[PDB]
Amino acid sequence: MFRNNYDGDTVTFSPTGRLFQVEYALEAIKQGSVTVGLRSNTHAVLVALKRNADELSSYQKKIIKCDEHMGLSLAGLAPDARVLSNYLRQQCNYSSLVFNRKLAVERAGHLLCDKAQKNTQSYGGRPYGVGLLIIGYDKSGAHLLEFQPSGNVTELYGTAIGARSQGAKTYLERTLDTFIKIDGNPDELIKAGVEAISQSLRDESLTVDNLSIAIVGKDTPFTIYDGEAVAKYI
Amino acid sequence: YDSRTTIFSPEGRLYQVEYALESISHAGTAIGIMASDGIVLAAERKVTSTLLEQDTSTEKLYKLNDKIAVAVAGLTADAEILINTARIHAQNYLKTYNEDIPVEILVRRLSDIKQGYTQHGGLRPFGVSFIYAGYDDRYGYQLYTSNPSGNYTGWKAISVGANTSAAQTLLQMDYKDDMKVDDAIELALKTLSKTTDSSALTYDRLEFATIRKEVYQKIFKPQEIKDILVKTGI
Amino acid sequence: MDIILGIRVQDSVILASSKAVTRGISVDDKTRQLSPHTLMSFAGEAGDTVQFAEYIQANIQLYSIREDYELSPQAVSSFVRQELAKSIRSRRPYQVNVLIGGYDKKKNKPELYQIDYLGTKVELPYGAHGYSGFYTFSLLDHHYRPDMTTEEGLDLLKLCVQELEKRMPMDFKGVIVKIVDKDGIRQVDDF
Amino acid sequence: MQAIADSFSVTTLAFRFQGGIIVAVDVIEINPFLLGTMAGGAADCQFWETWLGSQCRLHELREKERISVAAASKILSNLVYQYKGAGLSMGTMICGYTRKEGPTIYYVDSDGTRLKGDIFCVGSGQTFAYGVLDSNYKWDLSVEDALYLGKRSILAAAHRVNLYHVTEDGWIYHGNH
Amino acid sequence: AGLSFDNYQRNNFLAENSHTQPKATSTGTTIVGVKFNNGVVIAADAKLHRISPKIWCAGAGTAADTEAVTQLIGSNIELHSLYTSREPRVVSALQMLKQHLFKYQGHIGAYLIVAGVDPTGSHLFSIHAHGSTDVGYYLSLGSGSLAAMAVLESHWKQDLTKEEAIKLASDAIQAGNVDVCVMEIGKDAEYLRNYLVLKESIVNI
Amino acid sequence: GTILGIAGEDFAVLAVFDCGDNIVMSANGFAADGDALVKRFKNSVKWYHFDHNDKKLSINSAARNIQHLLYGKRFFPYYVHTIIAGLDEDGKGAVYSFDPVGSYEREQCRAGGAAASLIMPFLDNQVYLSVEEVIKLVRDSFGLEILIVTKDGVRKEFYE
Amino acid sequence: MFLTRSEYDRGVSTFSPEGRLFQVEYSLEAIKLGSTAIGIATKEGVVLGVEKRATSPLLESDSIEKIVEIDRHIGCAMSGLTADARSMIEHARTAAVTHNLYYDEDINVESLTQSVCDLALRFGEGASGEERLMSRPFGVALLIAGHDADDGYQLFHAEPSGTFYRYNAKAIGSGSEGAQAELLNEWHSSLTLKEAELLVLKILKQVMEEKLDENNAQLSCITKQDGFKIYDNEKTAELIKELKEKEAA
Amino acid sequence: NGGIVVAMTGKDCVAIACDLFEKIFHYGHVFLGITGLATDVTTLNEMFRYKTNLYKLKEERAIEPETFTQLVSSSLYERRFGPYFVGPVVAGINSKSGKPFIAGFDLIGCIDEAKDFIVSGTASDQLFGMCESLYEPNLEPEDLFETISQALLNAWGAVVYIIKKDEVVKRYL
Amino acid sequence: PSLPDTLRQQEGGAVPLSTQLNDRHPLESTLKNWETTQRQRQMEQYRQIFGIAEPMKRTMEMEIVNRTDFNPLSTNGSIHRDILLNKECSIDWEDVYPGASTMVGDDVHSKIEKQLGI
Amino acid sequence: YDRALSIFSPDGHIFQVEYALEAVKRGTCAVGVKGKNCVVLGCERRSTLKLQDTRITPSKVSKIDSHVVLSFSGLNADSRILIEKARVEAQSHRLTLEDPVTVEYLTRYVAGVQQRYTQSGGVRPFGVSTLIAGFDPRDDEPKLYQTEPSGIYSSWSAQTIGRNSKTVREFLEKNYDRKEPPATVEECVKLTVRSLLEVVQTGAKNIEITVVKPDSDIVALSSEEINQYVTQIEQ
Repeated sequence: MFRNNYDGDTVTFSPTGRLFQVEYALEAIKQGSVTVGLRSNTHAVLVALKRNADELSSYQKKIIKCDEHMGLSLAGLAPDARVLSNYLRQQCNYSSLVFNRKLAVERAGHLLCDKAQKNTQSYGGRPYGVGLLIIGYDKSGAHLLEFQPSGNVTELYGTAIGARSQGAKTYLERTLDTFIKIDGNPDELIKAGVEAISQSLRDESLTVDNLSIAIVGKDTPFTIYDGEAVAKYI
Repeated sequence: YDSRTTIFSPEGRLYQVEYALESISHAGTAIGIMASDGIVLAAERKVTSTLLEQDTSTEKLYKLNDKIAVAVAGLTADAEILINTARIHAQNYLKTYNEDIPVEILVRRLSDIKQGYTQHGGLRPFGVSFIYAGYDDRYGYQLYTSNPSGNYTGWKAISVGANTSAAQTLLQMDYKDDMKVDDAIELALKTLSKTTDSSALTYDRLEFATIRKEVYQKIFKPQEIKDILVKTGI
Repeated sequence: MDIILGIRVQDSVILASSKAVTRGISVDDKTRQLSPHTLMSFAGEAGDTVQFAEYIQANIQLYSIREDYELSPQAVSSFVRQELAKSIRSRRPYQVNVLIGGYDKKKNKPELYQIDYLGTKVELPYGAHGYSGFYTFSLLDHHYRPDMTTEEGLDLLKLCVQELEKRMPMDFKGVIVKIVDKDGIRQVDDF
Repeated sequence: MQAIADSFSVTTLAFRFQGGIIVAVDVIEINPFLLGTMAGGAADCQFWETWLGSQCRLHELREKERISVAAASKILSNLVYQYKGAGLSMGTMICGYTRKEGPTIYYVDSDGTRLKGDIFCVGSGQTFAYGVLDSNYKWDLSVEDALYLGKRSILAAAHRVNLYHVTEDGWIYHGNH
Repeated sequence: AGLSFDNYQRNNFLAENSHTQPKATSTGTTIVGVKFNNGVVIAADAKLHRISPKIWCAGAGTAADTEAVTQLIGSNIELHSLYTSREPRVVSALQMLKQHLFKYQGHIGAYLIVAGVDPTGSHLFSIHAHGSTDVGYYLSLGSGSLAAMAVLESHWKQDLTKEEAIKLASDAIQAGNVDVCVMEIGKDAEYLRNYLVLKESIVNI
Repeated sequence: GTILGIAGEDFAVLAVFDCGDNIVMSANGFAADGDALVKRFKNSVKWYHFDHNDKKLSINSAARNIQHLLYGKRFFPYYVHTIIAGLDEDGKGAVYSFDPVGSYEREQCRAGGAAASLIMPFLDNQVYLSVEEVIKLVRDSFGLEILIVTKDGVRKEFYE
Repeated sequence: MFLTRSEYDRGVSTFSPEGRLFQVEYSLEAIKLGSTAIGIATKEGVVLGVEKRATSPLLESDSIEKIVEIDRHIGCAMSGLTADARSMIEHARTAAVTHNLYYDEDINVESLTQSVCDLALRFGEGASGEERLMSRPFGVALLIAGHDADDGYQLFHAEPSGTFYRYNAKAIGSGSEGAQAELLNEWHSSLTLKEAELLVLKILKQVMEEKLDENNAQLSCITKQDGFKIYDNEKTAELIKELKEKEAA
Repeated sequence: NGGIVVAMTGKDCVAIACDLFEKIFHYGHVFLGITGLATDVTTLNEMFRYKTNLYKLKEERAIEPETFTQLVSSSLYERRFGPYFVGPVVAGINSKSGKPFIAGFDLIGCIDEAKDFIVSGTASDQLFGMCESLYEPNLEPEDLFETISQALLNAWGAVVYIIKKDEVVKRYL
Repeated sequence: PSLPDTLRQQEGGAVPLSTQLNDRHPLESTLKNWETTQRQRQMEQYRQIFGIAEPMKRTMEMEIVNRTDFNPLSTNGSIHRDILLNKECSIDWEDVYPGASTMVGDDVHSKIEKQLGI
Repeated sequence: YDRALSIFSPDGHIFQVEYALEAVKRGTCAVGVKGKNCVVLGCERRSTLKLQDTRITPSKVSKIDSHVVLSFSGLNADSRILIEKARVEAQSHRLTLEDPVTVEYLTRYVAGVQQRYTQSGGVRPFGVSTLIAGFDPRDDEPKLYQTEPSGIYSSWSAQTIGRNSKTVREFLEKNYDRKEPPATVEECVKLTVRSLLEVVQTGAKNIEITVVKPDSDIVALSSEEINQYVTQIEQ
């Protein structure tokens, strides 16, 4: 009721101090498909459930690589996912070329966060409606950043975002004491992620096509598995 | 659908421009008659009082150029700027082509200026309408009217402003093609006397000008208007 | 060589210009029809002059279409002068000379104007540019008379070109001739 | 707002005849129908080849129609005129055949001066080719007669080769003889 | 807008093509300004340009350039005085002239002496082309500057009265007609000029 | 300095930067201009992969791109001779060369620099070739770095 | 708990509860008003046809712009507000020719579709960080068909949402419901181009408003040799006659 | 081009003459003579016709000679870096006061507030000296015409405007 | 096309050609944008002295004034723009001489298209 | 969903452009008919008040170039400006390119101008639908196009716009044999006059006819009374 009078734009607080137009953007993630990321000191893994428009269509690209050392997975709005992914890839290229330096994941997270924030104050623009998981390995060690459209970037051992993400997140909370200790086995880490995502499925169980996995770590540059390559993990 | 000039109403008509057309209907009646040997402009001065300078106070008739003049009905403030631009354009044409601007080209330019104001949201429509009168070698004496809507038409004899309908009917009843200027003067005075809301139409209530005979045009000082009014028996 | 000649006579304006000279060519140029009763002959720097002439043609055709009425040769000449001055404001002057011949058809008189490279226009009974100037003037100053008919003007132009072809050490290429009358623009056959 | 703050935060021969146009070179394929021939440095020609081809392709796609030789020639003329005095080394011949204008040849000078013509020659040996062609060339000679005339003139210029032939269907074969 | 540059190329082409460009006028040889006990006196060999009723200026170099820039900045100072509702002071004129002549980088060939009296006191300055400036009790500009400056230095003394100031200024100009303006604190500025038929036709109006 | 390039049956040798996609190029002349061109070309290659789903380049596409890079300054050109070594779409070894104005040509072998006038005939007076004898031929022609490109990838080595 | 008007429908900048961005949702509703367009890819080619949807018999149906060429190897049909389709097609053609100029290779269909979608994405921030160019999303959805030496025959549906899907067979515009439902039943990997044409004609006949005729429907196909080529009225009439003979009885 | 223009004043009358394409123009009772490039004199004629027409329309009054002098000076200072190749000369009589007025300019706009006579253009010094030897103050209009015509003849074809306050006589020599 | 529109821009037409424009009075390149350069330098000075906020406010005010002041019939300059620049009581030649196409490119709609970037 | 151009209606319509089209229908009728080798443009001119200056006004069908003609319907003020932009484009094309404007190119440019003014909410779209007809240069195939405030354009054998479009278009649909269009110029003019008389209550004085012919030939008829007599007597 009264919310209807104050959620017209992201430039107006409600009498309770809430900023509804960005809470809606954060709720936009729930429309997207579930994606899962988990971390170990030697490798970091992403698992994403791809959605297809119809049985005659090819699946969406849930996972994007920005550099040989870092990649990301995203859920939410496609028009905003495109913008943020392109911006992060451009900044990785800028860091690698102009500074001869690999973009540190910690720096990249805040550099993307600063772009995300500006949209939540100026009129005309709207908050990005996409939450994406930056994943990479750098000099400081493995990394996994859950970026939210409110401009919040947080270091997580593992997380899940998208529709029905609560089951995967609860499984990750229940097995954090375990999946961190894998520390060297990529196959077992990807397997653990695969159980984690499997908790989030109501229908359309995992298949060689709808499932997609990525991994990066000490020895492995960011590599994406799909098709027959992921048949062993299902 | 009338708060901004850029909305077509469901009926498909611009309320903000029809309101402007209504505005000029409140201004003092301007009238122009075309004769075989010249044109005559008359206008009933709107704002008047014993203290106002009746001489050197040309409120209705303006000189755009030698062999061209305009009687303006509506907001004189807009009339001043439009007439300034008209003078500048006429002198630009003279400077470029070394020939006095044909009146139709001037009328077309001013009508396009007035229309452009009806089309951009940041500009309200001009609240004036002109009775152009001038002489040029292409068609000799000719007389045009132009509305806030930016359209114009050529008229043998037309009245603009307050109580336009009665004056137009009288002109239609009395006009003849083969008149002389010395008769168009009497016709214009008679029509204004029959159209005025005042009881007498004194010499100070009236403003007058004529283009005749290479072509002289005289904007009448109050003395000759006073003489002429009694000359025709008003 | 680039030479343009113009003679204003009782009923016509005879504009003539030498054919374009270029390696291995066969086929007019140095002339642009601005309207049914006025045409603009030009000479001078290659590229720049033709680019200016086409722009002037475009403007005059735009005016003709806009009003459905023909711009007078006096007005056309004034506009060409004004545009040439505008063009030369920003850049180095480029060698160009223009002869705007036309029949006004409102005063019913033939008028001819020459515009130099600096944008100065002079109404003329006759004119020339380039190597034609010195020799032709020596003849036109004696033979020209405004009462001569168009045929007499053509005879005088033929004499002028006959004189130039002797003065020019090169085997001269001849000149095209165009006439503008009350009946419109025309091109001659024997030149 | 914040955007404001962020800014402050920190020899060739060509002639036209009844059977089309013969192009003899000691050649540029703008289109299956448009046949250019560019003299000058290897850099300018190889770049403005692609640029003019792109322009003509855009025109063809937008208009769904054949681009006239006059239109392409004036496009190139305007382009090189904007660079007049900048140091372009061009001498260019744009030849093509289209029903709207038949066979036509346009030559573009380095300064942008565009000329129509029935015959054109360029190179060191242009004079001999022109002097042998002008003695026998005429509009109503046959396609085989045209090719023989091109052979004689160009082989004479070489003595003192690819022979393109462009028609309504476009340039038909390289004509390497 | 402003000074155009619309025919620089054409004028250069005319100059190389032997079309002699008409020469711009110059404002004479010498200028001298002398500060004295109760005000300042400015003299010139051309005119003494007025910036403000009690702020006057003498211009060396091109006559048009000085008559334009001094006139423009007098217009600026009149607007400023009206704006602040108080008398304008010579330091403002100096600053405005400095910035203006620096903006055009000396292409405006104006060499100026600015003298006046104001609520702060009497002032005397010199402005060269391209903005350089200096201050002093006595000054001289122009071709004949050296002899006039020598006369000033050999005769100038502290507390000399108006008559001596006028005498010294006129003598220095002579050593370089003569017009001098003398301004006193609290009194009107005193301008002292030159102190030392085949056929007939009728046309309409 | 001087640079030399050789094109073989299934390999190429350039006597330098590796830009990926089996593309190795070098520029000789004003060192600053050459280094700037190298950086810009690498940036262009990465942007190519970025916009075009990481599709591998071809020596011809890279050559055209570098032609556009060079010709973008036709009227104030970089004063550097540039050459490329790699494999073409047909699997043949391929070498392309460039000049300040942006020329465009393919060559089986070319040398660019002051010593080209001597190196070019020194090879020609005694020069199919397998991978090792192209190296020995370069050694006879000639510290100095050699980058050899083959279907299996790019290998970098250093010699005299 | 009182019924009140809801403002989230207006403006592309407004999220509603649950994060549904409607102005782009309503943009895809304008697609349904457009004429039906069908596309069917196969191992030996891709064929796409369109309902011409002539407003009146006086309109010259032979001069309607439903299918357009972008390059010798790429073509695309369109539906919806053709005013925006012209701008999208102009951008696509410019991008294709620019790529051919800069890289001396045919533009990959995926790259061209990405460029067109990036243009469609401009009602907000662009893919390359470009400032917004238009106040509203395109009311046009066009499917792009082409061939590349690596990907082969492929078909993409480019939406005004800034997203595309590689479709084996896709129908857009009016009657997308039944057309797509029948495509799911009909399409198979062994669908040769000869029967792909007849299948497209069958779909259009099943879903068109009036009797299928060569002057109210047209076809186009992509091939390595032929390239993008619209079928002549005689050719489409022959195909329609073959359909009538074969699918009847 | 470059014909010499000479202006001269008597009692309640001024006379302006030029060598002889007309080089003397009038914008009411104020006469402007322009010696220099043909293109620049034509351009100045057009420009000042434009400016004075606008002035008359806005003021309902013809521009007085001194106001016109200031106008031409300020219009010539524009293009300070591109100056016209012209030495103009203005002559006229104030409608209200009747005082004769003549002034000359440099190409940039410096005004020579002459009291007796003005010359400009090629051979400036010769005709200047001839006028100095020939001129006398407060001449009658016909004597003024004779003096100015004699000055021109000593330096054919020429046009001289003999200007009263209310009527102007234009004569060809 | 990529080529410039030689007609709608007027100014002599195709002549002058672009390459020929590269020969100017030395003071041309400076005064052509003097006001913008001086304001940029002043804004940088404020950014250094008064922090990022002061330039932000100063430029936001000017942008709001410029965006909402559209008057195609005149170029006299908005009254408030003078106050914001502290030009309310000063003159310069750019104000005294503000500085003509008759048939193309002069009408109001060209200015509307320019303003709205439409 | 009709207060701005930028808002889609829930059913996919942009109601503002539809209101602009409704504004088009407010203008007087204008009809065009393609002959086999000629094109006829007809216009219903308003019954002039007895004091209008007939000698100079009005003429509704205006030529954009030597070979192209642009009739219209809707706001006259907007039309006078769209026509001027079309003329400027025609001359600019004749300048930059050698060939005159293709009729299709000119109508596409006009449609772009109309579309461009629809792209932002700050401008009223041109409430006029032009009816461009003519022949391609050095060609003999008649061409006719219509443009709309939405920016849409289409080619028509015979089309009508403006007031009472339905009555005229219905008449044309049942009387124009597209399989064999009228051949003789006067036959096409008779068909056009018949189409207008179905809506124009007044005699020929209210009908304006202009015939465009190949090779840049245009003539505005002033003798339709003869054609009107034949149609009326036959009726």
